[PDB]
Parts: sequence; C-alpha cells; structure tokens
Amino acid sequence: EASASKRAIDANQIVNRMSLDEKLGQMLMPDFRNWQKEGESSPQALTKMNDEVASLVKKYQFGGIILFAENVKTTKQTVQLTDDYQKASPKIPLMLSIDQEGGIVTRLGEGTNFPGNMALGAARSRINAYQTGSIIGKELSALGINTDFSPVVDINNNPDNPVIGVRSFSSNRELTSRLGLYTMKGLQRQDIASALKHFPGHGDTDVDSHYGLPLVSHGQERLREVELYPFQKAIDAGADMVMTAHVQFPAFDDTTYKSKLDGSDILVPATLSKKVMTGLLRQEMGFNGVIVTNALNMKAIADHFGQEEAVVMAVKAGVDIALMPASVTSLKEEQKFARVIQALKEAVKNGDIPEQQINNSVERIISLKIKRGMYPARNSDSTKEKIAKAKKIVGSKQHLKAEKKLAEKAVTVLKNEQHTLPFKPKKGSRILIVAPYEEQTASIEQTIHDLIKRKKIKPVSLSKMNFASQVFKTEHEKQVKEADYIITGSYVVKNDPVVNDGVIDDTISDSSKWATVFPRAVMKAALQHNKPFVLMSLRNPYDAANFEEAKALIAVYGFKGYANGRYLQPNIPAGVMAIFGQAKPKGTLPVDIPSVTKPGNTLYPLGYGLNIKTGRPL
Ligand SMILES: CC(=O)N[C@@H]1[C@@H](O[C@H](C)C(=O)O)[C@H](O[C@@H]2O[C@H](CO)[C@@H](O)[C@H](O)[C@H]2NC(C)=O)[C@@H](CO)O[C@@H]1O
Repeated sequence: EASASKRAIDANQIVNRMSLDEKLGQMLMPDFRNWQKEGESSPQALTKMNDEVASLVKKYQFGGIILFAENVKTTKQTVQLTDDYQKASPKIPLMLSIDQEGGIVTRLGEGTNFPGNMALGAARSRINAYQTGSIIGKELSALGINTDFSPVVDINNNPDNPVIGVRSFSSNRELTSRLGLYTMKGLQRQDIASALKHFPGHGDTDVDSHYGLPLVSHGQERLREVELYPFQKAIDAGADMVMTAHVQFPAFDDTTYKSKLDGSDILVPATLSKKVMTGLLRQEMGFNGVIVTNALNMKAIADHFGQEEAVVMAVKAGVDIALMPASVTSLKEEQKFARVIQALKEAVKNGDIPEQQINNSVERIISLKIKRGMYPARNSDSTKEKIAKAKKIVGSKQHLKAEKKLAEKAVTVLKNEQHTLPFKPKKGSRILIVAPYEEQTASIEQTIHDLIKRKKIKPVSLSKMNFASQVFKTEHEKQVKEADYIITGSYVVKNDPVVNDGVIDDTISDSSKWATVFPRAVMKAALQHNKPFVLMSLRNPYDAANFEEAKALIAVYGFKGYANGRYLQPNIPAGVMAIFGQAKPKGTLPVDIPSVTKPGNTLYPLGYGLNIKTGRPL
C-alpha cells in the first residue's frame, strides 16, 4: 500500500540522480560464463571472481549478471561468487539471475533438480508448482542469487516443438496458467524475482530460436485465447518480469527489416517489436514490470541484426533489460560493452529513444530491486557464515524428499495389461536395461541396485544395452532372449517415425533413425520371446505412440541420468520405482498424444492416466 507508493517515489528520486552512463548500465545484463585472464591461452569457466571481471562491473555498472552452470558448480563457490559480484558492484546491487527452471533445465551443481514442468503438469495440483518454486527460491536465496528466469508459461501445443517440450506444463492453457501462477508465487515468496517466458508465447514453434528465427502465423483471436492467456493471468497476479521470445508474430506486427545475413526481408521478432512489447505487453495487457530480452546472442537475432543494433532496437521497442548484449571473454574484448553503450547514447541524444523512456525503464529495474529486497542488501552475515548456511539448505534432505515425491506422482501409466507391472522378479532373474545413453542405463541400474540393497526386491543380475546411433542386431536379440525382464527407455524430441499406410517401418537400417527404430526393435523381439517388457518414455511423451504393441508403457517427462555419483534428474528413478511397485504413479497426460498409426487421431487424450494396481483411469 504505502510501501509500494514509497517504493515508486524512492526509485524515481534515485534514478533522477544517476548519470546517463549509469542509467544505461542498469539496462544491461551480461553473462561471464567463461573468462580468459591475462596470461591465459583460452577462456575457462568462471567459478571465482577476478579483478579483470570486477573492473568491468565497476566500469560499466551493469544492472545484473546472468549465471550459467559453469559459474555455479558448487554451493561454496557460488556463495563466494555472488558475494564477490555484489562487492564489485559500485553503487546498486546487481540482479543475479539464472535459469533454474527445474527438470531438464537446471544450473546449480549441488541443487535440487526437480522433475520439471511437464511432470508438474502430469501431477496436476497447482500446490506442487508452488512447492517447486518455493524450494528453488529458497536454494537460490541461500546462494545469493536473486532472480530466476522461470516459469516457462509457453503452451506446448505443437508436439514437434524442439525448444519447449517438457519445459512446458501442458498443451492446455488453464493448466499452464495455473501452474505458472503458482510457480511464480512460490519464487516471489522467497524474495526471488520471477520472469514469465517467453512472451508472447513460444509453444507453437517447430523451430528452435537458438538456431533460426521461428514464425507463428496464428491470428490475433487464437493468440489472445491461447498463447497470451497464461501471461495475462500471471501479469494480473503480480509478475515481476517478462522475458521476450525471438519469434515472429505477423498478426501482431508485420513490420519487416533487411536481414544483415542475406539482405532479404524478414519479419520483426517480438523482442524488437514496439507493437508487441509496448502496444500489447505494456499497454493492452497492462504489464508495468521489467521486460527483459531473450538472450541477444541467439541466432534468431544475431543472424539478421547487428550486435549494437539489436540492443538499440530492443530498447526502442520498450524492453527494460538487454540480456547478454555482447559476449566478452577477456579484457581484450571489453570495448564491445562500450560500443553498446555508445549506440544507446546516440539513440538518446538524437531523440530516437527519449531520455524519459530510459528513466522509466531504470525506475522499473530499481523498483523491482527494492521490492524483492535486493536493494539495500539484507544479509549482514560474513561469506563464511553464508556458505555454512547454504550448505545446509541447497540440495538438503528435505528438498530431496520433496523432489522424490513430486517425481513419483508425475509418473504417468499409459498401459499395463494383465498386471505386467509391477515387475516382481524371482531371485536370480536377469533384468536387461536398455536406453539411449550410458548415463540413462546407469540411472536405472543404480536405482535397482538400491532396491536390492534395501531388500525391496530379491537379488537379480543386471545387464545394460546403450542404443544411441546403434542398429538392432543379433547380439542384441541374444541379450533379449537371455533376459527375464526388460526395461527400455525411449527418447524423442520430435517424434517422426517413418510410417506408411498405418505401418511403422521397421526395415530402416539407417542408424541415424535410432531414436524411433531401435526401441521398437527391442519391443518386437521381447514380445516374440514372451518377455515381460516395459517402455519408459524419457523426454517428450509423444513416443508413446510408437509402442501400441507393448503391454506396459509409462512416461516420466525427464531424461537426464546418473553421472559421477549424482542423479541429474529424479524422473528415471521415479519410473523405475513405479516399475518395481515401490512408488504410486498419480500422473495423467498434460498433453494429447497423437496417433502415429492413424494420423489425425488422438491415441491418448489429455487427462488420461492409469492406476498401476487396478487399471482404472485416475
Ligand atoms: C547450458 C546453457 O547455457 N543453455 C543456454 C540456453 O538456456 C536454455 C534454457 C537451455 O539450457 O536449454 C540459452 O537459452 C535461452 O536464453 C535465456 C538465457 O539463458 C533463457 O532464459 C531462455 O529461456 C532461453 N531461450 C529459449 C527459447 O529457450 C541460450 C542462449 O544463448 O544459451 C545457452 O544455450
């Protein structure tokens, strides 16, 4: 009430005293993922502050830094790094931001990973998203990280989407909106600034904006009804920030520019559109929080617009923060920042960007820093004290317990005929573990090893088969014939098996098609030899359509395995626990699964999921 009124006035008074260089500095958020010091031969992961990076923070007075996995490998190192970044910031504390989404996008080396957004979708309950946001937020807070670029509220209603997929809650706008809203609230309750992404909605692309500039051709009515819906709900409920999409939406803005690549005309990406960022987001939708660009180093921008140019265009469009405006990995490259600043200055001096617009943007940034307790600094503990506290919080047993429950709830049973599941092996049974990569067979193996040690199943022998880039051969059939039980993980991004007249082609010997051909070959051999067989879908669940013949089929919505003594995601263990009757899946599909054998039909509908014991829909 009065705090918000005081905050706006304080932000105004503070910005009125800043020089233009200081104001423009606040609007930049670089990364320093890697760094090459004086005397070093090439850039390496920046895990510890040095005086070279600190001097650039002091010189350019950035508003924030985005951190990547390279920068946050251990809790102890992270707390030291964020303290050191704040010590380097000469006047205003930094936003220190990160992509700790959960599931398949996480960064913290020792943090709790969580099963991810589509898993939260499968589990349905919005309180689970709140708990996820809250725990991630608590971990980030302990680490001195104050901004999370989460939640993704893109709606994955194009199954071929290669960049969103299980990063989305759902193909349904209400489920996505509800879980996005509660993620955001959980983060904010821990005083973490939360950014909705990617506006105005990246869900219906089949092109990755990392590698090319995607186009969404839907009309305004559809965009308002679907894409914009979860953004509006979270904006109305007090979203702090919104990250843009480098994606073309001609229904909102058909302005074109001459590409710097091929000289051709290209539709403006939303990030650089005044109609989208000011007309729609700011004015129509009433968002007055911080608008941050998607990363400006991505091909969707960098291919077609110059480096300085993209930053200037983004600010002209109405964004408040330019994310990763230039890549500087040594002091020899530091003028890149000076050139971005000078380009912004010229735009202000010529009136192309009124100085008042700069003031308003910096006031938003400062206001957010005050609102979330970044400014002034709240914590008077020593770094040693902060480290000790964070080591008890980040990846804590309580957090691991919560992660396990959520991952297990999310497991979605799609088929279980004649009680194929749970597997109940006799002593000495041979279990064949089949998955694309060694980390995935290792995750399944370790989980089973733990079950044996904890006397949950009888002792069994385990063999592994890693099938990425392989073609199913006699040696593989022999292993199938020798097994008593077979667990196979399937991994797809875009599910594109070759099918003719309703028949999936199993005659394909091109090893590059391994993802859609090899698991089917294992199934076929297992069924032919009357072997208990379960297929676990590991990434996008659409591959469930590749296994209509199977008697047992589950989806876990997360594919990362086990490496260096650590589970990189909880999803595979949760699925293995379900397979052996040691967890209760409660998942229902948060997307439709299109039929592969009958194109244009839905094989499994949104909301479908079985009770593993009874076979009745949940
Ligand atoms: C490991 C790593 O550094 N990845 C990043 C990208 O992050 C995404 C989330 C990933 O791991 O797949 C990053 O992608 C974009 O950039 C923003 C900042 O990281 C993200 O917040 C944003 O969500 C993401 N945009 C989309 C559409 O996913 C990318 C940008 O250069 O750099 C690495 O690939």
